[PDB]
Amino acid sequence: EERENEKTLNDYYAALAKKQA
Amino acid sequence: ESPSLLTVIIEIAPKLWTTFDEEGNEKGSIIKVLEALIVFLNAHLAFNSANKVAVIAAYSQGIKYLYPESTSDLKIINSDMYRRFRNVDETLVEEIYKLFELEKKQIEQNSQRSTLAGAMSAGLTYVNRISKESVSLKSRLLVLTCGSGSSKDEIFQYIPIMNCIFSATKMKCPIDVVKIGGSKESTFLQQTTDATNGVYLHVESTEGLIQYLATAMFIDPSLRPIIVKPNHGSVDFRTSCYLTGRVVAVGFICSVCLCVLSIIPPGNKCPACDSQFDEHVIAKLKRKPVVPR
Amino acid sequence: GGYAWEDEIKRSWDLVKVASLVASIVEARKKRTAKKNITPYQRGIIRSLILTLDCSEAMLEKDLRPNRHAMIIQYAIDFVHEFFDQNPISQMGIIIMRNGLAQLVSQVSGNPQDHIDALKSIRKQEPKGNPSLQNALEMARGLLLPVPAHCTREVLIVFGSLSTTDPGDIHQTIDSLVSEKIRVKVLGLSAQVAICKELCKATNYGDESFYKILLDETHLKELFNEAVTPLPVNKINKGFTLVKMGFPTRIFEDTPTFCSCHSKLVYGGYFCPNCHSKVCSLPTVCPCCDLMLILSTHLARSYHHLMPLKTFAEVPTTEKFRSEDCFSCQSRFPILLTSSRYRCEDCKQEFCVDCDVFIHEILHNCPGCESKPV
Amino acid sequence: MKFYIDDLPVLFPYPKIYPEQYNYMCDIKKTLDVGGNSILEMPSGTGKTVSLLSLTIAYQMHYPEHRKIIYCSRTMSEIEKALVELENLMDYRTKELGYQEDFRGLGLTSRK
Amino acid sequence: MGILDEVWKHKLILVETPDAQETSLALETYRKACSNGRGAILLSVARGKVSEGIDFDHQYGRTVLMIGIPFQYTESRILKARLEFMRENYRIRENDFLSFDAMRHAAQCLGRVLRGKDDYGVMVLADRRFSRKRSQLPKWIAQGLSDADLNLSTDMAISNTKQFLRTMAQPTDPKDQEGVSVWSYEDLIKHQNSRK
Amino acid sequence: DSLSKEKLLTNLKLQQSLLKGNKVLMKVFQETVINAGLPPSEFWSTRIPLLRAFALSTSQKVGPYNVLSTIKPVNKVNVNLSREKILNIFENYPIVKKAYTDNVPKNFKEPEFWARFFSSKLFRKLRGEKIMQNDRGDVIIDRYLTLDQEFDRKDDDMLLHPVKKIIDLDGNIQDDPVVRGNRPDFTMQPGVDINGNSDGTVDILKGMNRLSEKMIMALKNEYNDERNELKIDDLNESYKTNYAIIHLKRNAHEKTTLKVSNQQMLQQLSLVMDNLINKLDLNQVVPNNEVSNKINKRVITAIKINAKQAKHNLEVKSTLPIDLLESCRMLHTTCCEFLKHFYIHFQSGEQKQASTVKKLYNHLKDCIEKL
Ligand SMILES: [Zn+2]
Ligand SMILES: [Zn+2]
Ligand SMILES: [Zn+2]
Ligand SMILES: [Zn+2]
Ligand SMILES: [Zn+2]
Repeated sequence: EERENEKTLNDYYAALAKKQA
Repeated sequence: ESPSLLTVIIEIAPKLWTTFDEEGNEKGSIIKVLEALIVFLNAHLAFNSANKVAVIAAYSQGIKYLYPESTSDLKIINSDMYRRFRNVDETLVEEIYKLFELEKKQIEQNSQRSTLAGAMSAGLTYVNRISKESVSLKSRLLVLTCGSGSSKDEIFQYIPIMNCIFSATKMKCPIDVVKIGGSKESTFLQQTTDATNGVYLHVESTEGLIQYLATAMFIDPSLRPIIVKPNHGSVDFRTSCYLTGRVVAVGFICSVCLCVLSIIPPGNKCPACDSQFDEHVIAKLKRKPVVPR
Repeated sequence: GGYAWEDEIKRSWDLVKVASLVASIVEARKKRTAKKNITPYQRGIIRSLILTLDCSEAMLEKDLRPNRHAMIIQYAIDFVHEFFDQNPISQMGIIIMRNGLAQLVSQVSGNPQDHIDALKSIRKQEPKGNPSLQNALEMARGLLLPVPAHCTREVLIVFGSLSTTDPGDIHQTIDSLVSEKIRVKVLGLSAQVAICKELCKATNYGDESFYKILLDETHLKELFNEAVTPLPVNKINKGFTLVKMGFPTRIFEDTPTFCSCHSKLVYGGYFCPNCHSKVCSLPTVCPCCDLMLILSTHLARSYHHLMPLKTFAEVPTTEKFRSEDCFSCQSRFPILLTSSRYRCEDCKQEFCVDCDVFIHEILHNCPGCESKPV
Repeated sequence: MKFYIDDLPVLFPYPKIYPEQYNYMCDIKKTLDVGGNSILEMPSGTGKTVSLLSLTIAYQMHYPEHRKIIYCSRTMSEIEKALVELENLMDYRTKELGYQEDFRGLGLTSRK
Repeated sequence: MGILDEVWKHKLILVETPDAQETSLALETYRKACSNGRGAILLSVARGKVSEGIDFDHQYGRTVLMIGIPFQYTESRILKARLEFMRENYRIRENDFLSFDAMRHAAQCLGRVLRGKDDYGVMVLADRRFSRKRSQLPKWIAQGLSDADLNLSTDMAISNTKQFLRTMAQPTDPKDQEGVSVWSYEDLIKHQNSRK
Repeated sequence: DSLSKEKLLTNLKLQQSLLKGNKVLMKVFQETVINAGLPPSEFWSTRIPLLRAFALSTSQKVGPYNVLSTIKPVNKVNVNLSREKILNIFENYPIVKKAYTDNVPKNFKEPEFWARFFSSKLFRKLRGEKIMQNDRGDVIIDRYLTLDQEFDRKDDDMLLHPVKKIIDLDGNIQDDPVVRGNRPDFTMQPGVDINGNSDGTVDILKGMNRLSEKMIMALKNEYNDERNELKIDDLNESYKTNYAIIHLKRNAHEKTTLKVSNQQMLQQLSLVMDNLINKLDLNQVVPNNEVSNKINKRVITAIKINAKQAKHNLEVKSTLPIDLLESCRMLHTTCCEFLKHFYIHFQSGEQKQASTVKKLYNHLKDCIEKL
């Protein structure tokens, strides 16, 4: 489902921001 | 369904045909091809009563229209056959008589290059004339080429043929090639047939040529989509290099003249248009693949 | 102070009351003079055009049947079909101007079908708002940024309004375009626009012939058609180089296989000679090695642009003639005192009026020249 | 260009010339030679200031009298336009003649 | 009445003002709008500061709208006295001078739109009284004024303007003007020889 | 600016923006990065044009235009407003924004402000309407009438600058500072009323003039000449093209992987000459029934091959199940994604990116194991 794919993307992008930061 | 026009581009020349006889054991094989053509044209005329026929002969010193004869007779065919058939065959054979006599007189003349390009271009012009003059006619081209003779240089033949391919494709005029000779494949003529929905055939033996003509090159334009062509070869649509002369799979082409080059030209300059390439940019191509140190 | 009634009656019937072959030729003779000036100008065969179309309130006028928007879009579809036919190895992009904004409707690509679909969809929406050349030019500038230096960056703009509303300074955008070497052609609809003339002039090395205004629907088709041919390059603008591209070999497989470009199952495809990946159609850049793949036919389509056939000059009736029939089609020349023979100086062979148009428009090789042996 | 009148060489600052300018220039020279006043009306679409300066300035530089020139306008803005046209001619004459001849041209306005 | 609202859509509105500096600023803005393709419309007085030397060549001036004959104020003591003086001394009729005074200002504004022979524009005189003033215009303006244009309507004039503007945008044929409107050095020598 | 390769790759917000809506790109990104491990920076290296296209969509704005004039109120009367128009009003007028930010929301709501604003005399003054003392207006908005006057003087100084002497009308009236003549009639002067003060119609003329000046000036934002203007271009030499000509020499080597004498052609030509004149038999063309079978046998051999090829010449129908087919498509797509990036740096020609080639090689090996 798109909603699940969005959440993992948001978590993944949140991890990216956490990782980069 | 509708009348169709058949234009046969027969390439007749003693140099091309004499070599064919010498290599083989058949003497005067041109008669067998000529006899087959007469019946083939009659077969085309028998398909419909409203279809026309045109024959162009590419002799050593130029081209000539065998049929229809210009407004500007010996007995070679029986007079008891169908009137329309004889009206074409008798003129066709008579022009062959005159053409050979003209060629015989200029036998000592130096035939520098073949004239197949002109005949194919001439045939297309005739096809255009009939289509617009009469109004709703289909067209087709048939090339009878004798490739037994060792050609001098075929490179000049490339440009005229490619231009003819586009014109035939635009006018919906499929062109079929029948080749009699040693070489199995012709990289240019075979390419012409595939790019124009034509039929390419190669026969080593002149005898029994009518079976091929009536079974392979007899597909009229009306029923082209519903008949699978009998061609067996495959075409790569590749062109030879300008210096090495070999077929290039991956290479370089000039930005200005579109000349294919397998390798970087000597002197860092184009060999066809005398254009100087940037030293830095050509060095980019020369760089080798990246690998870990 | 008598009115027009008392003066007289119009008497419309009074108005109407109750060499020619030479006239038909001299017009033909004069028209041949215009096309006599042909030289092998250098042309950029590889092109990158960004088609900008105006879709604004001014495009709702009824000047062109049915309206400007429908006809321009209709001609746009025709332009794409003709452009890619004669420029196989080029790429096109489509932009439209709506509500004072530039809308991208087609990315730069070598697939004609994709552009046709976008144009057809645009045919439905009703145009409105104000145009913005600066928004369109800025978007066109960006779209042409990822283009090789050997390609010719061009922008064809179809402008219909007499005024332009822009957020910034248009002159700065014009200067940037000149710096980026982009060339702009404008096809106006109603009248000359001062900014458009400057854009077409300063952007084309001062040439003022790239800003055209139509006079009827027939002329508009001619204007669109003229843009298909490659635009000659300037002498001092040198970008000569070698471009690495390969010639793939067609295959015929028994079972379908995934395509490396669309990730879709397709029966047959062309194998790249550098990475063996298969591509559905040509000419396209290989999706893996970024190597352009083309056939020998595509290159041959542009030879006539580099070696144009020299014009055919009329022959005066004073001199005698060689043959009574056309060399290529043996069409008897009418006697008519004037001559219809057209001769090629290279081979000195008579050609009829019918072939001469056909030889220089459909074909690109003189039938007589090829037959002639050196 | 550099064309000739009956006896006066005049250097036009453009390669081309309108038929009206030549006729206008010819009439002005005749008025100066015969002496008196004249009223010449020329269309606004043809260069008038350049034609006047070209002939008049050539007239003084050639004839021994070396008569000065007085140019009268209706506003200060026209003074600058004439001076810019005046500068155009002298620059062309300097390039064609190979030297800057002794010539002084100034505009006069208020202190403001 | 809301008429200005429609004009604002297509062109910026610049208006002459009594202050000279403000009017100069308006001219700069008016020229800038024309140059950048935004389009501008300038409202000025036929007997004002703009008409006395400011020219609108090429893009700046493409249409001149003369709203009425720029007649002076008839009920003026200064003008009436001058008219009587001219009538008695120079035998100039009062009506003739008034027409001459107004026409010269109208023509003055008309001639500020052409610089070279490649410049074009449309000059419309909007008043019932201009119809009989064709002979009073400058010769080069009267020649271009056709008989059919002596009395037109707003709709008819607009149609001619659209057609005229479209024609002027086409590329001029050089051969039509090689030696009939512009002369080279050789052409001038031909003129001198033929006359002599 | 935010339209170059470097900034676009580093702009996280934009990358998440289009990827949020773009489904097809989302599917590949999730497979090829979340689980495969492809670095995000490399993934968008080949998709730079996609990032630029989305940014340009929201990175452009319409040009300035007169907005209050378009607002037509058209007993009850309704007027339609939109957020885009609301922003335009603030941009074209700072006084309205000044009274909006400091009031909304502190005392009352936004809808009342605009209804309050329109009914006020401030809206009439900005729109160019001649203020009528009879109109009551609004008490709150009228407090800014004096403030708007200060901005007008500030705007005048903002627009005031030296003007070129070519179109300097101030100098024309100052050409002679001692001109003494009859004063112009009242028709050539600003209108006045009985009391003698200005009628006010001059103010609206300046207001519209000021609006045009501000709009043109806003265009020239942060984002010798007279010599050419007075030149007569028509009299100058016509522009001459400087196109380069090219001549193509045609001489290439032949393709690389018994000659008959002159008399032989004459001899053979005579044989056909005699064979043709004496008689011609078309009936001999029929085969002998021994070669026709061979001819037919080989012709069909091509027909069968061609028929098989042509019987299978939107997506073609498949036999695999949907679940397996979808997984296979994803595996093909992710492997292709790695191939492209590998070749970009493998064929880059710069040794600086050697580490990437080794890393990109690892995933390709995993693809073989995964396949
Ligand atoms: Zn080259
Ligand atoms: Zn695909
Ligand atoms: Zn590849
Ligand atoms: Zn012909
Ligand atoms: Zn020729």
